[PDB]
Amino acid sequence: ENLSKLLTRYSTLNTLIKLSADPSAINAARENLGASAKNLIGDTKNSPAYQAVLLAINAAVGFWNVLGYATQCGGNANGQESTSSTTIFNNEPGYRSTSITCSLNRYKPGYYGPMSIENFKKLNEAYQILQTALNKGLPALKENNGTINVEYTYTCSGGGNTNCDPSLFGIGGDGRNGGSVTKTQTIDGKQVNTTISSKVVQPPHSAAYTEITNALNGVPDSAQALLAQASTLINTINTACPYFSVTNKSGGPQMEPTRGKLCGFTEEISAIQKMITDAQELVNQTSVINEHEQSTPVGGNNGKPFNPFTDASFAQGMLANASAQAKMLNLAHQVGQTINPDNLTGTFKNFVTGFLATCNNKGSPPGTVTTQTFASGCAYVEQTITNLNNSIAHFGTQEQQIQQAENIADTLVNFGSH
Amino acid sequence: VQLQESGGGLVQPGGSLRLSCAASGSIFSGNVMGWYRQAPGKLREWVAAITPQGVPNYADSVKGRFTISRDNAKNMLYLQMSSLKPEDTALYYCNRLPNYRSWGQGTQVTVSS
Ligand SMILES: CC(=O)N[C@H]1[C@H](O[C@H]2[C@@H](O)[C@@H](CO)O[C@@H](O[C@H]3[C@H](O)[C@@H](O)[C@@H](O)O[C@@H]3CO)[C@@H]2O)O[C@H](CO)[C@@H](O[C@@H]2O[C@@H](C)[C@@H](O)[C@@H](O)[C@@H]2O)[C@@H]1O[C@@H]1O[C@H](CO)[C@H](O)[C@H](O)[C@H]1O[C@@H]1O[C@@H](C)[C@@H](O)[C@@H](O)[C@@H]1O
Repeated sequence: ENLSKLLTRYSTLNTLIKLSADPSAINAARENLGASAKNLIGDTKNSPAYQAVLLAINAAVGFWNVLGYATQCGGNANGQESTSSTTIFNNEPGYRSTSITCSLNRYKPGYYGPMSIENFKKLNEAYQILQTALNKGLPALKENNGTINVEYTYTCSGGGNTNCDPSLFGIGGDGRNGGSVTKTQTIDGKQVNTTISSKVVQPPHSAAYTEITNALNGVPDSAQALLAQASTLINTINTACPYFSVTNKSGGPQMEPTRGKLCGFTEEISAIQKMITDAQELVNQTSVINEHEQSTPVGGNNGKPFNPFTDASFAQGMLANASAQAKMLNLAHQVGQTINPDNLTGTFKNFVTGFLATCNNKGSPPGTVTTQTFASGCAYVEQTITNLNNSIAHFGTQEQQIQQAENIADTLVNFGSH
Repeated sequence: VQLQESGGGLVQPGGSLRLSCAASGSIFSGNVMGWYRQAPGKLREWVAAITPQGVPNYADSVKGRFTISRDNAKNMLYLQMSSLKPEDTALYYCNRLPNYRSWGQGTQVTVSS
Protein backbone atom coordinates (compact mmCIF):
# COMPACT_ATOMS: atom_id res chain seq x y z
CA GLU A 1 0.00 0.00 0.00
CA ASN A 2 1.83 2.92 1.49
CA LEU A 3 5.32 3.69 2.59
CA SER A 4 5.11 3.37 6.34
CA LYS A 5 4.16 -0.27 6.09
CA LEU A 6 6.82 -0.82 3.51
CA LEU A 7 9.56 0.63 5.78
CA THR A 8 8.27 -1.33 8.77
CA ARG A 9 9.33 -4.42 6.89
CA TYR A 10 12.52 -3.07 5.27
CA SER A 11 14.35 -0.70 7.60
CA THR A 12 17.58 -0.57 5.74
CA LEU A 13 15.44 1.08 3.08
CA ASN A 14 14.32 3.68 5.50
CA THR A 15 17.89 4.37 6.33
CA LEU A 16 18.69 4.55 2.63
CA ILE A 17 16.10 7.25 2.10
CA LYS A 18 17.34 9.27 5.06
CA LEU A 19 20.80 9.22 3.56
CA SER A 20 19.63 10.08 0.09
CA ALA A 21 18.13 13.23 1.45
CA ASP A 22 21.28 14.40 3.24
CA PRO A 23 23.91 16.14 1.20
CA SER A 24 26.69 15.36 3.62
CA ALA A 25 25.94 11.60 3.48
CA ILE A 26 25.86 11.82 -0.28
CA ASN A 27 29.16 13.75 -0.31
CA ALA A 28 30.72 11.18 2.01
CA ALA A 29 29.72 8.40 -0.37
CA ARG A 30 31.10 10.43 -3.26
CA GLU A 31 34.41 10.81 -1.36
CA ASN A 32 34.48 7.05 -0.76
CA LEU A 33 34.09 6.54 -4.51
CA GLY A 34 37.06 8.79 -5.14
CA ALA A 35 39.17 6.71 -2.75
CA SER A 36 38.08 3.29 -3.96
CA ALA A 37 38.64 4.31 -7.56
CA LYS A 38 42.16 5.22 -6.53
CA ASN A 39 42.56 1.81 -4.87
CA LEU A 40 41.43 0.12 -8.14
CA ILE A 41 43.08 2.14 -10.90
CA GLY A 42 45.84 4.11 -9.18
CA ASP A 43 47.28 1.44 -6.83
CA THR A 44 49.15 -1.80 -7.71
CA LYS A 45 49.61 -4.30 -4.82
CA ASN A 46 46.32 -3.38 -3.22
CA SER A 47 44.25 -3.38 -6.43
CA PRO A 48 42.24 -6.48 -7.23
CA ALA A 49 42.00 -5.10 -10.70
CA TYR A 50 45.74 -4.77 -11.09
CA GLN A 51 46.25 -8.34 -9.75
CA ALA A 52 43.65 -9.79 -12.06
CA VAL A 53 45.20 -8.19 -15.06
CA LEU A 54 48.52 -9.46 -13.90
CA LEU A 55 47.15 -13.01 -13.44
CA ALA A 56 45.63 -13.15 -16.86
CA ILE A 57 48.93 -12.16 -18.43
CA ASN A 58 50.97 -14.40 -16.27
CA ALA A 59 48.76 -17.39 -17.10
CA ALA A 60 49.39 -16.91 -20.84
CA VAL A 61 53.10 -16.46 -20.51
CA GLY A 62 53.24 -19.48 -18.23
CA PHE A 63 51.29 -21.73 -20.58
CA TRP A 64 54.03 -21.12 -23.18
CA ASN A 65 56.91 -21.64 -20.75
CA VAL A 66 55.36 -25.00 -19.87
CA LEU A 67 54.96 -26.29 -23.45
CA GLY A 68 57.04 -24.03 -25.65
CA TYR A 69 60.08 -26.36 -25.55
CA ALA A 70 58.09 -29.31 -26.89
CA THR A 71 56.45 -27.45 -29.73
CA GLN A 72 57.61 -28.32 -33.25
CA CYS A 73 58.57 -25.51 -35.56
CA GLY A 74 60.40 -25.17 -38.81
CA GLY A 75 60.42 -24.39 -42.48
CA ASN A 76 61.07 -21.33 -44.55
CA ALA A 77 59.79 -17.77 -44.79
CA ASN A 78 57.16 -18.77 -47.30
CA GLY A 79 55.57 -21.07 -44.60
CA GLN A 80 56.65 -24.20 -46.58
CA GLU A 81 58.78 -27.28 -45.76
CA SER A 82 62.53 -26.59 -45.48
CA THR A 83 65.34 -28.86 -46.53
CA SER A 84 67.87 -27.61 -44.01
CA SER A 85 66.82 -24.59 -42.09
CA THR A 86 67.70 -24.00 -38.47
CA THR A 87 66.13 -20.87 -37.04
CA ILE A 88 66.81 -20.17 -33.41
CA PHE A 89 64.97 -17.71 -31.17
CA ASN A 90 66.78 -16.24 -28.18
CA ASN A 91 65.42 -15.63 -24.72
CA GLU A 92 62.83 -18.37 -25.15
CA PRO A 93 62.30 -21.36 -22.81
CA GLY A 94 63.80 -24.28 -24.69
CA TYR A 95 64.90 -27.77 -23.61
CA ARG A 96 67.83 -27.05 -21.31
CA SER A 97 68.20 -23.80 -23.20
CA THR A 98 67.52 -20.12 -23.13
CA SER A 99 66.68 -20.42 -26.83
CA ILE A 100 64.16 -22.39 -28.89
CA THR A 101 65.35 -24.10 -32.07
CA CYS A 102 63.07 -24.43 -34.94
CA SER A 103 64.71 -26.95 -37.17
CA LEU A 104 62.05 -29.46 -38.13
CA ASN A 105 62.76 -29.93 -41.81
CA ARG A 106 60.83 -31.77 -44.58
CA TYR A 107 57.53 -31.71 -42.67
CA LYS A 108 55.00 -29.11 -43.78
CA PRO A 109 54.17 -26.31 -41.37
CA GLY A 110 50.50 -26.14 -40.47
CA TYR A 111 47.85 -27.60 -38.21
CA TYR A 112 49.12 -30.67 -36.29
CA GLY A 113 52.48 -30.01 -37.85
CA PRO A 114 55.41 -27.70 -37.13
CA MET A 115 54.54 -24.09 -36.48
CA SER A 116 55.64 -21.90 -39.37
CA ILE A 117 58.33 -19.37 -38.72
CA GLU A 118 55.93 -16.52 -39.55
CA ASN A 119 53.70 -17.67 -36.76
CA PHE A 120 56.59 -18.27 -34.38
CA LYS A 121 57.83 -14.68 -35.01
CA LYS A 122 54.40 -13.32 -33.98
CA LEU A 123 54.37 -15.52 -30.92
CA ASN A 124 57.95 -14.61 -30.03
CA GLU A 125 57.53 -10.83 -30.35
CA ALA A 126 54.53 -10.99 -28.04
CA TYR A 127 56.41 -13.18 -25.51
CA GLN A 128 59.38 -10.80 -25.47
CA ILE A 129 57.21 -7.79 -24.96
CA LEU A 130 55.29 -9.42 -22.13
CA GLN A 131 58.40 -10.71 -20.45
CA THR A 132 60.19 -7.38 -20.62
CA ALA A 133 57.09 -5.82 -19.14
CA LEU A 134 56.69 -8.29 -16.32
CA ASN A 135 60.38 -7.84 -15.47
CA LYS A 136 59.99 -4.05 -15.19
CA GLY A 137 56.64 -4.12 -13.32
CA LEU A 138 53.22 -3.45 -14.74
CA PRO A 139 51.97 0.02 -14.22
CA ALA A 140 48.73 0.94 -12.55
CA LEU A 141 45.59 0.68 -14.67
CA LYS A 142 45.11 4.45 -14.99
CA GLU A 143 48.61 4.91 -16.35
CA ASN A 144 48.35 4.27 -20.02
CA ASN A 145 50.93 6.40 -21.93
CA GLY A 146 53.86 4.51 -20.50
CA THR A 147 56.34 2.83 -22.82
CA ILE A 148 59.16 0.35 -22.74
CA ASN A 149 62.03 -0.69 -24.85
CA VAL A 150 62.16 -4.25 -26.03
CA GLU A 151 65.04 -5.89 -27.82
CA TYR A 152 65.32 -9.45 -29.09
CA THR A 153 67.39 -11.53 -31.45
CA TYR A 154 67.18 -14.61 -33.57
CA THR A 155 69.47 -16.53 -35.97
CA CYS A 156 69.18 -18.45 -39.21
CA SER A 157 71.55 -21.12 -40.46
CA GLY A 158 71.51 -23.88 -43.09
CA GLY A 159 71.45 -23.67 -46.87
CA GLY A 160 68.09 -22.56 -48.26
CA ASN A 161 67.10 -20.75 -45.09
CA THR A 162 65.22 -17.63 -46.01
CA ASN A 163 63.95 -16.53 -42.60
CA CYS A 164 66.56 -13.75 -42.21
CA ASP A 165 66.65 -12.46 -45.77
CA PRO A 166 67.07 -8.70 -45.80
CA SER A 167 64.01 -8.14 -48.02
CA LEU A 168 61.79 -9.37 -45.20
CA PHE A 169 62.75 -6.33 -43.23
CA GLY A 170 63.23 -3.71 -45.92
CA ILE A 171 67.01 -3.90 -45.91
CA GLY A 172 68.97 -3.45 -49.12
CA GLY A 173 69.27 -6.52 -51.33
CA ASP A 174 72.59 -7.06 -49.71
CA GLY A 175 72.53 -5.80 -47.09
CA ARG A 176 72.54 -8.82 -44.80
CA ASN A 177 75.91 -8.16 -43.30
CA GLY A 178 75.77 -4.84 -41.43
CA GLY A 179 72.51 -3.55 -42.88
CA SER A 180 69.95 -1.79 -40.72
CA VAL A 181 66.51 -0.24 -41.12
CA THR A 182 64.48 2.09 -38.83
CA LYS A 183 60.78 2.23 -39.50
CA THR A 184 57.54 2.90 -37.55
CA GLN A 185 55.31 0.01 -36.62
CA THR A 186 51.86 0.36 -35.19
CA ILE A 187 51.23 -1.54 -31.92
CA ASP A 188 47.78 -1.07 -30.24
CA GLY A 189 47.22 2.13 -32.29
CA LYS A 190 50.47 3.73 -30.96
CA GLN A 191 53.57 4.60 -33.08
CA VAL A 192 56.62 2.59 -32.19
CA ASN A 193 60.11 3.15 -33.56
CA THR A 194 61.63 -0.11 -34.65
CA THR A 195 65.18 -0.82 -35.65
CA ILE A 196 66.01 -4.06 -37.34
CA SER A 197 69.64 -5.03 -38.00
CA SER A 198 71.46 -7.92 -39.58
CA LYS A 199 74.95 -9.33 -39.36
CA VAL A 200 76.63 -12.45 -40.74
CA VAL A 201 78.77 -14.36 -38.29
CA GLN A 202 81.39 -16.87 -39.50
CA PRO A 203 82.60 -18.67 -36.44
CA PRO A 204 86.05 -20.13 -37.03
CA HIS A 205 85.29 -23.90 -36.82
CA SER A 206 81.56 -24.29 -37.82
CA ALA A 207 78.61 -23.07 -39.98
CA ALA A 208 77.90 -19.43 -40.83
CA TYR A 209 74.72 -17.85 -39.49
CA THR A 210 72.77 -14.65 -39.85
CA GLU A 211 71.71 -12.71 -36.72
CA ILE A 212 68.70 -10.39 -36.73
CA THR A 213 68.28 -7.85 -34.00
CA ASN A 214 64.88 -6.18 -33.34
CA ALA A 215 64.82 -3.04 -31.24
CA LEU A 216 61.41 -1.77 -30.34
CA ASN A 217 61.61 1.65 -28.84
CA GLY A 218 58.41 2.97 -27.23
CA VAL A 219 56.27 -0.20 -27.01
CA PRO A 220 53.17 0.68 -24.84
CA ASP A 221 53.02 -1.04 -21.40
CA SER A 222 49.43 -0.15 -20.57
CA ALA A 223 47.09 -2.86 -19.36
CA GLN A 224 45.06 -2.68 -22.49
CA ALA A 225 48.11 -3.03 -24.74
CA LEU A 226 49.71 -5.86 -22.79
CA LEU A 227 46.50 -7.85 -22.70
CA ALA A 228 46.41 -7.54 -26.49
CA GLN A 229 49.86 -9.12 -26.54
CA ALA A 230 48.79 -11.93 -24.27
CA SER A 231 45.83 -12.52 -26.55
CA THR A 232 48.15 -12.57 -29.55
CA LEU A 233 50.33 -15.14 -27.73
CA ILE A 234 47.60 -17.55 -26.79
CA ASN A 235 45.63 -17.19 -30.00
CA THR A 236 48.68 -17.68 -32.20
CA ILE A 237 49.23 -20.94 -30.36
CA ASN A 238 45.65 -21.99 -30.62
CA THR A 239 45.19 -21.09 -34.26
CA ALA A 240 48.48 -22.52 -35.57
CA CYS A 241 47.73 -25.53 -33.39
CA PRO A 242 51.09 -27.21 -33.93
CA TYR A 243 52.39 -30.70 -33.07
CA PHE A 244 54.08 -31.11 -29.68
CA SER A 245 56.19 -33.88 -28.07
CA VAL A 246 56.88 -33.44 -24.33
CA THR A 247 59.70 -34.89 -22.23
CA ASN A 248 58.74 -36.01 -18.72
CA LYS A 249 61.14 -36.21 -15.80
CA SER A 250 60.74 -39.50 -14.08
CA GLY A 251 58.96 -38.79 -10.78
CA GLY A 252 56.89 -35.76 -9.86
CA PRO A 253 53.74 -34.76 -11.73
CA GLN A 254 53.49 -35.94 -15.38
CA MET A 255 51.90 -34.53 -18.53
CA GLU A 256 49.27 -36.44 -20.48
CA PRO A 257 49.09 -37.07 -23.34
CA THR A 258 52.78 -36.97 -24.29
CA ARG A 259 52.13 -35.81 -27.84
CA GLY A 260 49.57 -34.31 -30.14
CA LYS A 261 48.47 -30.84 -31.09
CA LEU A 262 48.53 -27.83 -28.86
CA CYS A 263 45.02 -26.75 -29.39
CA GLY A 264 44.15 -30.12 -27.82
CA PHE A 265 44.62 -28.41 -24.45
CA THR A 266 41.14 -27.00 -24.86
CA GLU A 267 40.27 -26.17 -21.25
CA GLU A 268 43.64 -24.62 -20.53
CA ILE A 269 43.42 -22.42 -23.61
CA SER A 270 39.72 -21.55 -23.14
CA ALA A 271 40.39 -20.58 -19.51
CA ILE A 272 43.29 -18.31 -20.54
CA GLN A 273 41.21 -16.74 -23.30
CA LYS A 274 38.35 -16.17 -20.84
CA MET A 275 40.69 -14.62 -18.36
CA ILE A 276 42.03 -12.24 -20.95
CA THR A 277 38.57 -11.34 -22.19
CA ASP A 278 37.42 -10.65 -18.60
CA ALA A 279 40.52 -8.62 -17.85
CA GLN A 280 39.91 -6.54 -21.00
CA GLU A 281 36.28 -5.90 -20.00
CA LEU A 282 37.54 -4.88 -16.63
CA VAL A 283 40.16 -2.54 -18.00
CA ASN A 284 37.48 -0.92 -20.14
CA GLN A 285 35.69 0.26 -16.98
CA THR A 286 38.64 2.57 -16.34
CA SER A 287 37.30 5.21 -18.78
CA VAL A 288 33.81 5.08 -17.29
CA ILE A 289 35.19 5.82 -13.84
CA ASN A 290 37.34 8.75 -15.02
CA GLU A 291 34.58 10.33 -17.00
CA HIS A 292 32.25 10.20 -13.98
CA GLU A 293 34.53 11.44 -11.31
CA GLN A 294 32.85 12.46 -8.05
CA SER A 295 35.21 15.06 -6.63
CA THR A 296 32.71 18.03 -6.96
CA PRO A 297 30.58 18.60 -3.82
CA VAL A 298 26.72 18.72 -4.04
CA GLY A 299 23.90 20.52 -2.22
CA GLY A 300 20.78 22.75 -2.65
CA ASN A 301 21.18 25.90 -4.72
CA ASN A 302 20.63 29.58 -3.65
CA GLY A 303 21.16 28.42 -0.01
CA LYS A 304 17.90 26.43 -0.20
CA PRO A 305 17.56 23.03 1.43
CA PHE A 306 18.67 20.13 -0.73
CA ASN A 307 15.76 18.75 -2.75
CA PRO A 308 16.35 15.10 -3.75
CA PHE A 309 13.72 15.36 -6.49
CA THR A 310 15.23 18.38 -8.41
CA ASP A 311 18.87 18.95 -7.34
CA ALA A 312 20.29 15.49 -8.22
CA SER A 313 21.24 15.56 -11.87
CA PHE A 314 24.67 14.28 -10.68
CA ALA A 315 23.08 10.90 -9.67
CA GLN A 316 23.25 9.27 -13.12
CA GLY A 317 27.02 9.75 -13.09
CA MET A 318 27.45 8.72 -9.53
CA LEU A 319 25.52 5.53 -10.33
CA ALA A 320 27.57 4.81 -13.44
CA ASN A 321 30.83 5.37 -11.50
CA ALA A 322 29.86 3.01 -8.68
CA SER A 323 28.41 0.37 -11.06
CA ALA A 324 31.63 0.44 -12.97
CA GLN A 325 33.78 -0.01 -9.88
CA ALA A 326 31.68 -2.94 -8.85
CA LYS A 327 31.97 -4.46 -12.28
CA MET A 328 35.75 -4.16 -12.06
CA LEU A 329 35.76 -5.86 -8.73
CA ASN A 330 33.62 -8.76 -9.96
CA LEU A 331 35.54 -9.36 -13.18
CA ALA A 332 38.71 -9.35 -11.17
CA HIS A 333 37.34 -12.05 -8.91
CA GLN A 334 36.07 -13.92 -12.00
CA VAL A 335 39.54 -13.93 -13.51
CA GLY A 336 40.90 -15.55 -10.43
CA GLN A 337 38.15 -18.13 -10.30
CA THR A 338 38.73 -19.38 -13.82
CA ILE A 339 42.28 -20.52 -12.94
CA ASN A 340 42.21 -21.12 -9.22
CA PRO A 341 43.05 -24.78 -8.53
CA ASP A 342 40.75 -25.11 -5.50
CA ASN A 343 37.77 -25.43 -7.95
CA LEU A 344 39.40 -27.39 -10.84
CA THR A 345 39.41 -31.14 -11.64
CA GLY A 346 40.98 -33.82 -13.78
CA THR A 347 43.72 -32.95 -16.19
CA PHE A 348 43.18 -29.22 -15.94
CA LYS A 349 43.85 -29.21 -12.26
CA ASN A 350 47.01 -31.21 -12.66
CA PHE A 351 48.15 -28.79 -15.39
CA VAL A 352 47.76 -25.76 -13.06
CA THR A 353 49.03 -27.24 -9.75
CA GLY A 354 51.58 -29.51 -11.39
CA PHE A 355 53.05 -27.11 -14.00
CA LEU A 356 51.64 -23.64 -14.43
CA ALA A 357 51.95 -22.62 -10.76
CA THR A 358 55.44 -23.91 -10.29
CA CYS A 359 58.86 -22.71 -11.44
CA ASN A 360 62.14 -24.62 -11.97
CA ASN A 361 64.54 -21.57 -12.26
CA LYS A 362 66.94 -20.50 -9.46
CA GLY A 363 62.60 -16.81 -6.44
CA SER A 364 64.22 -15.24 -9.57
CA PRO A 365 62.65 -11.97 -10.88
CA PRO A 366 59.61 -11.96 -13.14
CA GLY A 367 60.28 -12.41 -16.87
CA THR A 368 63.52 -14.29 -16.38
CA VAL A 369 64.26 -17.09 -18.82
CA THR A 370 66.78 -19.78 -17.85
CA THR A 371 67.94 -23.16 -19.04
CA GLN A 372 65.39 -24.55 -16.52
CA THR A 373 62.39 -22.49 -17.33
CA PHE A 374 60.93 -25.15 -19.62
CA ALA A 375 58.02 -27.37 -18.44
CA SER A 376 57.13 -24.91 -15.69
CA GLY A 377 55.20 -21.67 -15.57
CA CYS A 378 57.78 -19.34 -14.06
CA ALA A 379 55.25 -16.58 -14.09
CA TYR A 380 54.35 -16.28 -10.37
CA VAL A 381 50.90 -17.72 -10.91
CA GLU A 382 50.58 -18.97 -7.31
CA GLN A 383 51.77 -15.72 -5.72
CA THR A 384 49.48 -13.77 -8.08
CA ILE A 385 46.41 -15.84 -7.05
CA THR A 386 47.37 -15.29 -3.43
CA ASN A 387 47.78 -11.58 -3.89
CA LEU A 388 44.55 -11.17 -5.79
CA ASN A 389 42.88 -12.83 -2.90
CA ASN A 390 44.60 -10.76 -0.21
CA SER A 391 43.66 -7.57 -2.11
CA ILE A 392 40.04 -8.64 -2.39
CA ALA A 393 39.91 -9.29 1.37
CA HIS A 394 41.38 -5.86 2.00
CA PHE A 395 38.72 -4.36 -0.24
CA GLY A 396 35.95 -5.30 2.16
CA THR A 397 34.96 -1.84 3.36
CA GLN A 398 35.31 -0.33 -0.07
CA GLU A 399 33.10 -2.89 -1.63
CA GLN A 400 30.39 -2.00 0.91
CA GLN A 401 30.89 1.69 0.28
CA ILE A 402 30.56 1.24 -3.42
CA GLN A 403 27.29 -0.68 -2.89
CA GLN A 404 25.97 2.04 -0.61
CA ALA A 405 26.92 4.66 -3.16
CA GLU A 406 25.26 2.76 -6.00
CA ASN A 407 22.11 2.60 -3.82
CA ILE A 408 22.05 6.21 -2.78
CA ALA A 409 22.43 7.20 -6.42
CA ASP A 410 19.81 4.77 -7.67
CA THR A 411 17.44 6.16 -5.14
CA LEU A 412 18.08 9.75 -6.35
CA VAL A 413 17.79 8.84 -10.00
CA ASN A 414 14.37 7.35 -9.11
CA PHE A 415 13.24 10.41 -7.29
CA GLY A 416 14.74 12.37 -10.18
CA SER A 417 12.65 10.59 -12.87
CA HIS A 418 8.84 11.52 -12.90
CA VAL B 1 24.54 -20.61 -3.76
CA GLN B 2 23.34 -20.48 -0.06
CA LEU B 3 24.33 -18.97 3.28
CA GLN B 4 23.14 -19.59 6.83
CA GLU B 5 24.30 -18.04 10.08
CA SER B 6 23.78 -19.11 13.69
CA GLY B 7 25.02 -18.78 17.27
CA GLY B 8 23.75 -15.30 18.04
CA GLY B 9 21.90 -14.37 21.17
CA LEU B 10 21.60 -11.88 24.00
CA VAL B 11 24.69 -11.40 26.19
CA GLN B 12 26.03 -9.22 28.96
CA PRO B 13 28.63 -6.54 28.17
CA GLY B 14 32.09 -8.10 28.46
CA GLY B 15 30.44 -11.22 27.14
CA SER B 16 31.40 -13.38 24.35
CA LEU B 17 29.92 -15.44 21.48
CA ARG B 18 30.81 -17.75 18.65
CA LEU B 19 28.95 -17.35 15.36
CA SER B 20 28.88 -19.95 12.57
CA CYS B 21 28.09 -19.80 8.90
CA ALA B 22 27.34 -22.75 6.77
CA ALA B 23 28.05 -21.90 3.15
CA SER B 24 27.60 -23.90 -0.04
CA GLY B 25 30.73 -25.12 -1.78
CA SER B 26 30.19 -23.02 -4.90
CA ILE B 27 30.25 -19.89 -2.67
CA PHE B 28 32.97 -20.90 -0.32
CA SER B 29 35.54 -23.04 -2.10
CA GLY B 30 38.40 -20.96 -3.37
CA ASN B 31 36.89 -17.69 -2.19
CA VAL B 32 37.70 -15.09 0.34
CA MET B 33 34.89 -15.20 2.94
CA GLY B 34 33.84 -12.59 5.53
CA TRP B 35 31.48 -11.28 8.18
CA TYR B 36 29.28 -8.22 8.15
CA ARG B 37 26.72 -6.60 10.39
CA GLN B 38 23.73 -4.34 10.28
CA ALA B 39 23.14 -2.16 13.33
CA PRO B 40 19.84 -0.30 13.92
CA GLY B 41 19.76 2.95 11.94
CA LYS B 42 22.75 1.95 9.84
CA LEU B 43 23.61 0.20 6.65
CA ARG B 44 25.47 -3.10 6.48
CA GLU B 45 29.05 -2.69 7.57
CA TRP B 46 32.07 -4.95 6.74
CA VAL B 47 33.66 -6.45 9.86
CA ALA B 48 36.16 -9.13 8.86
CA ALA B 49 37.56 -11.32 6.13
CA ILE B 50 39.85 -14.24 5.56
CA THR B 51 41.60 -15.71 2.53
CA PRO B 52 41.42 -19.37 1.53
CA GLN B 53 44.91 -19.85 3.05
CA GLY B 54 43.46 -18.53 6.33
CA VAL B 55 44.90 -14.99 6.47
CA PRO B 56 42.43 -12.76 8.40
CA ASN B 57 41.90 -8.99 8.42
CA TYR B 58 39.47 -6.88 10.45
CA ALA B 59 37.74 -3.52 10.62
CA ASP B 60 39.28 -1.12 13.10
CA SER B 61 36.13 -1.32 15.29
CA VAL B 62 36.65 -5.03 16.11
CA LYS B 63 40.41 -5.55 15.64
CA GLY B 64 41.78 -7.36 18.72
CA ARG B 65 38.34 -8.48 20.00
CA PHE B 66 37.05 -10.76 17.27
CA THR B 67 38.74 -13.57 15.38
CA ILE B 68 37.47 -14.98 12.11
CA SER B 69 38.38 -18.48 11.02
CA ARG B 70 37.35 -20.96 8.36
CA ASP B 71 37.34 -24.74 8.11
CA ASN B 72 37.88 -25.62 4.44
CA ALA B 73 36.76 -29.25 4.75
CA LYS B 74 33.27 -28.45 6.02
CA ASN B 75 32.63 -25.07 4.18
CA MET B 76 32.19 -23.32 7.49
CA LEU B 77 32.94 -19.79 8.55
CA TYR B 78 33.30 -18.85 12.26
CA LEU B 79 33.46 -15.56 14.20
CA GLN B 80 34.62 -15.55 17.74
CA MET B 81 33.71 -12.43 19.68
CA SER B 82 35.03 -11.29 23.05
CA SER B 83 34.81 -8.15 25.12
CA LEU B 84 31.46 -7.44 23.48
CA LYS B 85 29.96 -4.01 23.83
CA PRO B 86 26.56 -2.56 23.17
CA GLU B 87 27.94 -0.94 19.98
CA ASP B 88 28.33 -4.52 18.63
CA THR B 89 24.56 -5.12 18.71
CA ALA B 90 23.36 -5.92 15.16
CA LEU B 91 22.26 -8.58 12.73
CA TYR B 92 25.41 -10.43 11.60
CA TYR B 93 25.80 -11.88 8.10
CA CYS B 94 28.34 -13.87 6.27
CA ASN B 95 29.25 -13.92 2.55
CA ARG B 96 32.04 -14.29 0.10
CA LEU B 97 34.02 -11.36 -1.14
CA PRO B 98 33.05 -10.05 -3.41
CA ASN B 99 29.47 -10.62 -2.37
CA TYR B 100 27.05 -13.18 -3.69
CA ARG B 101 24.03 -11.05 -4.24
CA SER B 102 21.44 -12.97 -2.08
CA TRP B 103 22.13 -12.63 1.61
CA GLY B 104 21.24 -15.12 4.31
CA GLN B 105 18.77 -14.43 7.12
CA GLY B 106 21.56 -13.44 9.48
CA THR B 107 21.88 -14.07 13.20
CA GLN B 108 20.89 -11.42 15.76
CA VAL B 109 23.38 -10.36 18.37
CA THR B 110 22.26 -8.09 21.21
CA VAL B 111 24.48 -6.81 24.02
CA SER B 112 22.95 -5.34 27.23
CA SER B 113 22.74 -5.52 31.18
C1 LIG C 1 74.54 -22.09 -46.81
C2 LIG C 1 75.34 -21.11 -46.01
O1 LIG C 1 75.10 -21.01 -44.77
N1 LIG C 1 76.25 -20.43 -46.75
C3 LIG C 1 77.22 -19.47 -46.21
C4 LIG C 1 78.57 -20.11 -45.89
O2 LIG C 1 78.28 -21.20 -45.02
C5 LIG C 1 79.24 -22.22 -45.04
C6 LIG C 1 80.55 -21.75 -44.42
O3 LIG C 1 80.23 -21.04 -43.23
C7 LIG C 1 81.49 -22.97 -44.22
C8 LIG C 1 82.89 -22.62 -43.67
O4 LIG C 1 83.13 -23.30 -42.45
O5 LIG C 1 80.88 -23.96 -43.39
C9 LIG C 1 79.65 -24.45 -43.87
O6 LIG C 1 79.05 -25.26 -42.86
C10 LIG C 1 79.52 -26.59 -42.86
C11 LIG C 1 80.27 -26.83 -41.56
O7 LIG C 1 81.47 -26.05 -41.53
C12 LIG C 1 80.59 -28.31 -41.36
O8 LIG C 1 80.86 -28.47 -39.97
C13 LIG C 1 79.59 -29.36 -41.95
O9 LIG C 1 78.97 -30.13 -40.93
O10 LIG C 1 78.52 -28.89 -42.80
C14 LIG C 1 78.30 -27.50 -43.06
C15 LIG C 1 77.66 -27.19 -44.44
O11 LIG C 1 77.61 -28.21 -45.42
C16 LIG C 1 78.65 -23.36 -44.22
O12 LIG C 1 77.56 -23.90 -44.95
O13 LIG C 1 79.42 -19.18 -45.24
C17 LIG C 1 79.71 -18.09 -46.08
C18 LIG C 1 81.01 -17.33 -45.68
O14 LIG C 1 80.97 -16.32 -44.70
C19 LIG C 1 78.43 -17.32 -46.40
O15 LIG C 1 78.97 -16.50 -47.38
C20 LIG C 1 78.79 -15.10 -47.26
O16 LIG C 1 77.64 -14.45 -46.74
C21 LIG C 1 76.72 -14.22 -47.81
C22 LIG C 1 75.58 -13.36 -47.31
C23 LIG C 1 77.36 -13.56 -49.04
O17 LIG C 1 77.55 -12.19 -48.76
C24 LIG C 1 78.70 -14.16 -49.51
O18 LIG C 1 79.21 -13.38 -50.58
C25 LIG C 1 79.59 -14.25 -48.25
O19 LIG C 1 80.88 -14.80 -48.44
C26 LIG C 1 77.42 -18.28 -47.11
O20 LIG C 1 76.08 -17.84 -47.14
C27 LIG C 1 75.21 -17.99 -48.27
O21 LIG C 1 75.80 -17.25 -49.26
C28 LIG C 1 75.16 -17.37 -50.51
C29 LIG C 1 76.15 -16.79 -51.51
O22 LIG C 1 75.98 -17.48 -52.71
C30 LIG C 1 73.84 -16.62 -50.44
O23 LIG C 1 74.09 -15.24 -50.20
C31 LIG C 1 73.00 -17.23 -49.30
O24 LIG C 1 71.89 -16.42 -49.06
C32 LIG C 1 73.81 -17.36 -48.00
O25 LIG C 1 73.07 -18.08 -47.02
C33 LIG C 1 72.28 -17.21 -46.18
O26 LIG C 1 73.05 -16.53 -45.24
C34 LIG C 1 73.85 -17.38 -44.44
C35 LIG C 1 74.82 -16.51 -43.62
C36 LIG C 1 73.02 -18.28 -43.57
O27 LIG C 1 72.33 -17.52 -42.59
C37 LIG C 1 72.02 -18.99 -44.46
O28 LIG C 1 71.14 -19.72 -43.65
C38 LIG C 1 71.28 -18.03 -45.36
O29 LIG C 1 70.37 -18.74 -46.17
